Amino acid sequence: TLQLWTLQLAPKFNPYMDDVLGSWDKLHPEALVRWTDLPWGSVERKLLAAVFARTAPDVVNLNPPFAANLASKGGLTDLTALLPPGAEQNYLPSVWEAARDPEAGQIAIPWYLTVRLSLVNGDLLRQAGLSRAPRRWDEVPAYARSIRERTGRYGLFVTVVPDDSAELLESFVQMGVSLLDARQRAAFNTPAGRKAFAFWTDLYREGLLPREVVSQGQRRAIELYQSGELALLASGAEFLRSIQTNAPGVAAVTTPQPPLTGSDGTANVALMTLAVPRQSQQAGEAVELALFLTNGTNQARFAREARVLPSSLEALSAIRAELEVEQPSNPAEAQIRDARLLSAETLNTARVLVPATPGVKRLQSIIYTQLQRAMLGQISSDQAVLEAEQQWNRYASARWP
Ligand SMILES: [Zn+2]
Ligand SMILES: [Zn+2]
Repeated sequence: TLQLWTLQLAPKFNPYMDDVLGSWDKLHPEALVRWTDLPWGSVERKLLAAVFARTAPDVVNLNPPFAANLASKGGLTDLTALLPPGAEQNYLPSVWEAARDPEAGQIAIPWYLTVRLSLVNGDLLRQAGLSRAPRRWDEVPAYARSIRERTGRYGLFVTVVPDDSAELLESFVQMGVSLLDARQRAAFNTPAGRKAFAFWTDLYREGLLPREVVSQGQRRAIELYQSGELALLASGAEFLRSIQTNAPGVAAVTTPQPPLTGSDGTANVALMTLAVPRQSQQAGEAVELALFLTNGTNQARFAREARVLPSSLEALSAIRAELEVEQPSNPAEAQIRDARLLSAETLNTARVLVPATPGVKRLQSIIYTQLQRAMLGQISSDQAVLEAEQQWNRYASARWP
């Protein structure tokens, strides 16, 4: 009677669903969960089948910028009225607020989150003559020079594909660029924004970035790092554990380090939420399922198995204490432990730089497109800024007259 969709969920996290949905099913025999999985490659296939059956999920996972986009078309329920009293106080406030669309309300409930680190290939680093690894975007151009010229490998990968990861968009925010103002108008036509556009335009033209950044998404950065062809990757403990079995030695060479952060030192948080579509006649039961999946006990389980961080304050403090007591023996276990502590301790100064803001996902595709043209030599960086501003304000003028 309850439809649960997990969108683009790694198949490694599958045995957990059977363990939690097992708990829910014995706890609620009269409201069993029909789990539908939509991993990469079968998303279009599955969604379209659901369109042709006029069926929708009661609970589904989304990232904040994506939820706000779907909330703009009236597809998500505002949960503030369906929540029991005291629920919001179980979650990290900064994270709970990030799942709040300023124009639609609480459209989702926080689930797990990940503070991605800088996984540094210490081998390529020494091949280039370096001892430290960069920690502020200012230090990146020179680092990218050393790696590329003195070792023939690329120093970093950040996609510029309009519809993929926002890591690049996040870097703008870290470098002090404000994307939208109060009236939902463009706010990046500023000295800080022109520096950001040029920063990436220059890195690509200079040849210090892989040519594929404009044609392939962040999944190629993971392929390149596994191949020993990338010096730095933005990820964390769970991926690091996959390397220890797939392509080890690249793991024996990797060391987790604090993430590339702006001059204000705030790293990024990647938030996964749960939302309840408005076309649901069990919205109250759906919210009960979402609050169950995201309670302290289940979050603490998941944070361990998936090596992520929970949004529950209770589970968070439990994970921390479970790490401060951890005393590993293998140097691999200490590598994984070192990464989870880094993300945990970095969480204090970390924020969701791209929250559930309406139009921001659309703005991302506008910025990446004109940025592509800039780094491909068609236009300038200062010209890409203006063209992106004009093109966005043209849209905002009709969406928010
Ligand atoms: Zn509200
Ligand atoms: Zn991607």
